[PDB]
Amino acid sequence: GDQRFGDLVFRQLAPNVWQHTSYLDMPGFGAVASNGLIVRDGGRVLVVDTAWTDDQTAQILNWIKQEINLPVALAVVTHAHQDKMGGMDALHAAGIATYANALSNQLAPQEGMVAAQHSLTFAANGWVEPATAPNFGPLKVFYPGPGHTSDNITVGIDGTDIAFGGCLIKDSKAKSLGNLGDADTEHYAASARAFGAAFPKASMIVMSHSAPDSRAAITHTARMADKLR
Ligand SMILES: Cn1c(=O)cc(CP(=O)(O)O)c2ccc(C3CC3)cc21
Ligand SMILES: Cn1c(=O)cc(CP(=O)(O)O)c2ccc(C3CC3)cc21
Ligand SMILES: [Zn+2]
Ligand SMILES: [Zn+2]
Repeated sequence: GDQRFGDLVFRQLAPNVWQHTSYLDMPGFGAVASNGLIVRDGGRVLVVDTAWTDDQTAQILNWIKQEINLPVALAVVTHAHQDKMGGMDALHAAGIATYANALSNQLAPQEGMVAAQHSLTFAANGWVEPATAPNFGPLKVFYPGPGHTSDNITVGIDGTDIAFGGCLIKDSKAKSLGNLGDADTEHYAASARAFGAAFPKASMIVMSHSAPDSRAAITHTARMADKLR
């Protein structure tokens, strides 16, 4: 069920997992949805991605207060664009520890974003260096290589069938790869397939801008990227 809470929408995906959705008008595009995640890990909550704005991100924290009423231990942001990083100051005002790809933090200022407090680094095969992601509990963080951006990262939730490609993965009906502006058309297809191979148990693929999809979103994305090589 899609729970309306001020101008945002919350949908439960699993017993301990919810999707947050926020909207931003843009001319030529309409009121664009952006999704992130909320995970309960025992007596704390973990957030993946801000909303577009501080006010929206403050409303996510208000929804967590009312519907979960446990402290938010940390948030991880999946790339340095407004839809996933626009509410960083709201997280910092709430005393929430914040994490992003080192490259996301490096890009933040030129992208008009506020950097996270902590930088994630990755091994050669894409898995997060554990020292950089302390206390992440069931959040598994994977850098698939460059795609929608150079810095895009992905998350799976241990003990669920859920993984989140952020803006790397398009829905199975999408007509294009969308934002080519900061994209890596050469490496995109390999990056999409690497996400799939990182999270083989994830039957539910949470989309950046639409409803959850099947792993057909991953194949469709890879095939669309194969055309741009
Ligand atoms: C026009 N437009 C932007 O300038 C920025 C975004 C956010 P991202 O680049 O992270 O997808 C964005 C996201 C989705 C859409 C959809 C209506 C096509 C447009 C968007
Ligand atoms: C046409 N179009 C889409 O269908 C989907 C998106 C969002 P994403 O890059 O995450 O797929 C999208 C994002 C940005 C743009 C921007 C150039 C303004 C177009 C887009
Ligand atoms: Zn983006
Ligand atoms: Zn996007």
